[PDB]
Amino acid sequence: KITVIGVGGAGNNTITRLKMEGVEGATTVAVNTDAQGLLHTISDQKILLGKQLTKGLGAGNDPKIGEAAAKEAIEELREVVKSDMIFITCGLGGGTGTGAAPVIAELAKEEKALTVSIVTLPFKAEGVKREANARWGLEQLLKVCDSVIVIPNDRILEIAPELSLNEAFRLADEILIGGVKGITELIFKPGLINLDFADVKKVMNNKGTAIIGMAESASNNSAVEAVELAISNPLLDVDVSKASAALINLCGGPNLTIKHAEEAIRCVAKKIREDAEIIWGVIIDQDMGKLTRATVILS
Amino acid sequence: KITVIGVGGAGNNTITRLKMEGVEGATTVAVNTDAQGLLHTISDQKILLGKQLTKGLGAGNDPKIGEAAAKEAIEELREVVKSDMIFITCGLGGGTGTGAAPVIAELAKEEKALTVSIVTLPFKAEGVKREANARWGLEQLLKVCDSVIVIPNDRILEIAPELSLNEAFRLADEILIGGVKGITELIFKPGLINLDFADVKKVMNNKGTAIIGMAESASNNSAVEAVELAISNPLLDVDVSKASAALINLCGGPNLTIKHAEEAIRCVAKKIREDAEIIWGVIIDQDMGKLTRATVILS
Amino acid sequence: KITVIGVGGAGNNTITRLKMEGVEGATTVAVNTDAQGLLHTISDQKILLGKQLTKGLGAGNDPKIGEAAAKEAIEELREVVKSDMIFITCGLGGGTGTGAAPVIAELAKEEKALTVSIVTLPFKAEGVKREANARWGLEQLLKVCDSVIVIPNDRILEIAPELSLNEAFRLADEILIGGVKGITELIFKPGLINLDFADVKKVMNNKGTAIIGMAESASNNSAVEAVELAISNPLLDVDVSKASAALINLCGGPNLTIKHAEEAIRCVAKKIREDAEIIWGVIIDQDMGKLTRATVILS
Amino acid sequence: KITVIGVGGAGNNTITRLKMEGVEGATTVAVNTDAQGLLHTISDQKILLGKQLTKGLGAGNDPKIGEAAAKEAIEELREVVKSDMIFITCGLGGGTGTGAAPVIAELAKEEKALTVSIVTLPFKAEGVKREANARWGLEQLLKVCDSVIVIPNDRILEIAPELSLNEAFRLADEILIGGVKGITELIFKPGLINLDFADVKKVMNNKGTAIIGMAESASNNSAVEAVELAISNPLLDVDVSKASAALINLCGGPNLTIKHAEEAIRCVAKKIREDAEIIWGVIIDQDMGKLTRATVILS
Ligand SMILES: Nc1nc2c(ncn2[C@@H]2O[C@H](COP(=O)(O)CP(=O)(O)OP(=O)(O)O)[C@@H](O)[C@H]2O)c(=O)[nH]1
Ligand SMILES: Nc1nc2c(ncn2[C@@H]2O[C@H](COP(=O)(O)CP(=O)(O)OP(=O)(O)O)[C@@H](O)[C@H]2O)c(=O)[nH]1
Ligand SMILES: Nc1nc2c(ncn2[C@@H]2O[C@H](COP(=O)(O)CP(=O)(O)OP(=O)(O)O)[C@@H](O)[C@H]2O)c(=O)[nH]1
Ligand SMILES: Nc1nc2c(ncn2[C@@H]2O[C@H](COP(=O)(O)CP(=O)(O)OP(=O)(O)O)[C@@H](O)[C@H]2O)c(=O)[nH]1
Repeated sequence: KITVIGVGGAGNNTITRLKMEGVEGATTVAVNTDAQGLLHTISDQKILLGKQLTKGLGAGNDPKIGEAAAKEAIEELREVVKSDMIFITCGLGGGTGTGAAPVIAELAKEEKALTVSIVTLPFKAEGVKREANARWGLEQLLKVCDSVIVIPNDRILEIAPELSLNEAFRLADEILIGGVKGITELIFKPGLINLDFADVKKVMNNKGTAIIGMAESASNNSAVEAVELAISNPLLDVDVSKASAALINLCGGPNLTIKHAEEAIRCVAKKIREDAEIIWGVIIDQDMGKLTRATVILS
Repeated sequence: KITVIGVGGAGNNTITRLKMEGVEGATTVAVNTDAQGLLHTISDQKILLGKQLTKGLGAGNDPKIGEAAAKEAIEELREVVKSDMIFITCGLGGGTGTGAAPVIAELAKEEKALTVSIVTLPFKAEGVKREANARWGLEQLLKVCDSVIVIPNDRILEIAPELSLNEAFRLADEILIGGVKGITELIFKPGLINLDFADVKKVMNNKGTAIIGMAESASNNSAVEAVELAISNPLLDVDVSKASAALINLCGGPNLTIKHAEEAIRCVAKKIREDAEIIWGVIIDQDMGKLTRATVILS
Repeated sequence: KITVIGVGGAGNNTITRLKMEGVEGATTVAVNTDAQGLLHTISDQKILLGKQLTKGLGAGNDPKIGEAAAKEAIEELREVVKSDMIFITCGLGGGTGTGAAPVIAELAKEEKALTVSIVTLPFKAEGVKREANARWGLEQLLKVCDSVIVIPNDRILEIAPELSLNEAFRLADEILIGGVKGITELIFKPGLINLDFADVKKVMNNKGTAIIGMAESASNNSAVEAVELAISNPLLDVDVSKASAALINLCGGPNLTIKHAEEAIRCVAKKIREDAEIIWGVIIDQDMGKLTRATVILS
Repeated sequence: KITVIGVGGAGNNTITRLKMEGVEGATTVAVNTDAQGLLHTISDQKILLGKQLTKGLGAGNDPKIGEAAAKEAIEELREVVKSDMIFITCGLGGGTGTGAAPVIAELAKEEKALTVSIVTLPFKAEGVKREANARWGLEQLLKVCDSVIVIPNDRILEIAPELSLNEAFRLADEILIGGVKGITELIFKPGLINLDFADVKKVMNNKGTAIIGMAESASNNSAVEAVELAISNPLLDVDVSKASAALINLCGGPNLTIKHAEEAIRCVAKKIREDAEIIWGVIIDQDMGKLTRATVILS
């Protein structure tokens, strides 16, 4: 199954937006000490954290207090990580986000499940105190989870600097929703060279930083342009030379030709390490025109 | 009897293509760990592999996992390879394709059967991961079997760089359907130089690689042109200088002349080793007239 | 008695053609391990050679397999070989050909019977395997059998590229049918110089090859022209400057004169080795008008 | 008595010709190894040769086999040679002709009977075997027989090469007809000189080659012309200057004059050896008129 959980106030916003837009095959869960935030957020399972220590009045800038509030409701928390694929979303540098995420990642690992972590670095102007905590959380998180995706918040101010705040954070959510709606297709309707969950587990096992996302294109070179757009999202870290895995899930129509598929494979292969491990596969449907989607994963 | 067994996703695709086209005298069997592929494939015997290890997910990029999975259900596959002629079709460089090829080819050999392997090399621009294990599978398969046919996908891009997705793989499948039609044609319709399965098991139990496939012609030199077309199929490998077999099966109408038949034999006789062995045969019927087919097998 | 047996596919074809045309005073036997050929052949006494070792599929390019199969079923085969005149016809190169002709010839020889063998050589452009195998078979047959008749198959190519294989192998059948109808004539309708089987046993026992055959003529020099046509028959390029036998059997009508008969004898007596043993004979009837048949058993 | 026995195919043909023509006072016997010829020969006593050595098929161009076969049935053979005058007809150079003929000759000689043998040399263009066999047979026969007659077949070519074989051989039969008719006309009916069997025994006792024949004439010199025709028959041409016998007896009519008889006597003695006895004679009957026959048994 697919379970996406949000730890901290930042994670609750991502869970809220993801649930508002709606996804298929994924279950939304929110974990946060402050009961005030959980009241306004919308999801299915709202597992309140350690009220016996926090009572629901926030954590503050102390990851130790977040960890102490965590690792107390583990008996209740263990039931939610009993799935196949999990997406832990947490804004680092805060309170419960930097403390509950490590213990939840370890708990999900002990349940033998694939983990993907979505973190967001704080604004540079927030302060050295606010950024050191986020760096500490990020460095220790990659030792537990096998895939970490980092979205620097200040990057939003360099790509989309004129929006009504919420939609500025919508770009950060775009990566997560795209990855979830792409993976839920990779574990769905097959065809030709269709992949399954085993390939996903192989491509996302003990690697580190990862890049995921999808795009669309309806030009003459539909597959190539869609892949190029998906692999180069503006708000992601531009570092793909040191990559040792890949996954391509072209979902074009009958108009797609073998030359275009081979060109897409060449374009993904030429931008990463020569000794890469490409696990591709094409799903084909006789309902759409030249438009071709492209789900891409790197690590 | 004639059995065609597919291994891996490529094997399932080839078996589906053969079943849709319709083959006389052949029985289709598909074996692959991924239960999704077997669910969405078309075949008579759908023998699932060792789900006790990797139920319904797939071997990924791990030939050893497929090797272990096949050995789990080795008893179930022993009762299906107990035939006369077997065609193991599997796309090398993958998962179960590279792992269920060795143990099933050996299993078929222990039943005293004539083995023909149809494999497809992966794309050159697809990473060294897909290429090294494909080479390993080819090297181990030529050891366990006596006839191996290789059709690299790159050649397809140099033959049909256009048309829909399935047409390229159908062109890859053309040689196998042509060969299975030729083999099932020798058993029926005895001719003047009538051949039988004993002659077939003279050129397929020796040497390594081989080239098979039929063709058609309707000009004045019908037999000669048909033989020249069948001997030089585009996507097949071009190596006829080092050949030590021939199974020419000129099957034309009464309009065929002795000069044309002798010329057709001499055409293949002059393009192979001087010390080669020819086991030719001819079938004559009054229903095709000028049109003459030509089934050719090398080694 | 007159018995003609055929070993191999070529032997079966010759037996079928001879039965189709019809022969009086002769019996037809077919021996070939390939039960597929026997199922569609036309004859009277069919013996399936090698019922155990071959199983009825075929022999392939293995004369040793044919030899073993012949040795397997000697008991049921010796019964039919007990006669006076036997015609063993075969196509060299095959498993049931060169590997099964010497054994049956030896069985006939150790039965006190006159043995005549007719072999068909393979096409020159069929590799060194067929040529060497045919040479070995001919060498091992001429030692045992007393009179062989060799018609290379390329003679049909370089003489009559007229019709299909079904109507050009009939041109190679002319030798055997002409010999049989013309040997069965000696045992009927005694003439003025009446001959019988005791003379045949003398003329067809020297050694080596023979050019037996018959022809007809209707011109003023009926006997001479018919004899010249019969002795220099096509497909027989073997030089006849050396010979030690003759069975001229002029069977003309009352119009024949002493001068014409003497010229018919002399034309043969001048075209062969100077010292020779002519066993000529003449049959005269008031029904053929001017036509004169020219049966000759020159060896 | 007069018995004519034929050995060999030529002997059987001559016996059939003589029986068809009809001769009074003579008995026809045919002896031949092959029963096929005897089944069609028109004769009274058909005594088969040595079936025990060889069945009734043929001799096989071998004098030894025929001679050995004759010795097998000597007991039955002797039953017929117990007569006064015997005519052994045999075609030399063949099988039983060079076989039973010497043994029947010696049997007749032992039985104290007058022996005359008629042989026919084979055609010159029939190889060295036939001529050598004929020479050996003639040399052997002249030893054990008191008189032989040789009429080579090649001589008929220079006399009447425009007649059918069945009728032109009757031209060679005229010698035996004249011999068997002149002898009968001596023993039967009286004459003025009245020669009997004593003179015949005198003129045919251990001499060798001889010329025997009769002729008719009706000119003014009937007796002179009739004698000259019978003394110079076109078939047998030998130097008569060395002859040592004569049986010139005539059968003229009343018109015959003493001068004509003296001239008929003198003409023979003019062209032969001046020595040796001329046992002449005359028969007179009042029916012939000017027509006068002439029989000569010159030796
Ligand atoms: N990209 C985004 N970052 C966010 C968002 N909301 C908060 N954040 C970031 O996350 C960080 C704050 O983390 P939290 O809200 O989990 C802090 P804490 O657990 O102490 O929250 P309370 O207990 O509710 O006070 C900080 O760097 C923010 O800039 C959002 O909607 N998008
Ligand atoms: N010529 C073709 N090659 C194919 C086709 N499908 C797959 N392949 C090739 O075969 C290889 C993939 O092999 P498989 O599908 O057996 C890999 P695996 O066993 O891991 O499949 P899953 O367990 O379903 O993931 C790869 O090189 C493909 O390019 C096809 O239809 N035609
Ligand atoms: N002149 C002819 N040659 C023939 C004919 N059929 C076969 N052949 C020749 O004979 C040879 C083939 O021999 P066979 O048919 O006996 C082969 P084999 O004994 O292996 O029979 P199978 O087991 O049925 O294959 C080859 O040289 C042919 O060219 C025919 O009808 N005519
Ligand atoms: N003048 C004739 N010569 C004849 C005649 N028939 C045969 N011959 C000659 O006699 C010779 C043949 O002798 P035979 O017929 O006795 C030979 P053989 O005893 O072997 O006869 P078969 O046993 O019947 O084969 C040969 O030279 C012939 O030319 C005939 O009708 N007339």
